[PDB]
Amino acid sequence: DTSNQDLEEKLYNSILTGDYDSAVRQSLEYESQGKGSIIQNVVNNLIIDKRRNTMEYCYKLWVGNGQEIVRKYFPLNFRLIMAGNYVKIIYRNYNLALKLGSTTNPSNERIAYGDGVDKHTELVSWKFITLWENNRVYFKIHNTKYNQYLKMSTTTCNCNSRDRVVYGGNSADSTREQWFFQPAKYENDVLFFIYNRQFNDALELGTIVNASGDRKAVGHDGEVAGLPDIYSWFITPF
Repeated sequence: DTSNQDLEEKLYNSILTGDYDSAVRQSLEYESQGKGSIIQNVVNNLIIDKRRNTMEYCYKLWVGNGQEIVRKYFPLNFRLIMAGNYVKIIYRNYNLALKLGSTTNPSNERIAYGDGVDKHTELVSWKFITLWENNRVYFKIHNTKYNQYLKMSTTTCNCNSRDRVVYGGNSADSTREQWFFQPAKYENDVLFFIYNRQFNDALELGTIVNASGDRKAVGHDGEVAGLPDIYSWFITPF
């Protein structure tokens, strides 16, 4: 009886309010009834609205018998993220792939960069590991070559004068070693803003550091969601 439009509204509301168990139940029911278009429409609208809760919805489907729904109705990159596939993480603005540098500091940590050239070797391979906590999905961003996790400094102050350099470290148990994503649609692509769980700073590429055109990776100070052309990332298969 209830129209597909009204069910879309109910589903969107569930997701926005963080009632993921209702969202998953609804989604399974709609797909079983051949009304999967409801899910497609909600995913489209969530992304147009740049809702971070899209990630949670995807995750909860992924672990809640909804893997086929994820495959069918979300862009490919969502499955790459939830399935833990090897990926490249490429900055939209400069088209540079994320890597870690070759030297370690006394804390045994590497500095993160966008590579000026490389889009192919193991140097730019990553995978994501999910963590569900506080009714939210977070990501540990794991570097294949060096077996380290993307992070911000775990020794710096929790204050406005913090170190904003992005590093790689051996573990990912701290909120500073964890990240959350916000999707956005720009031109034909679904891209992601990637934010540090503890600091809320968006992952950004700053100034050029060498002749090959590498750029430093840093945490941005301020809102970025209006500018996916400047501050978002592509996630593509490695």
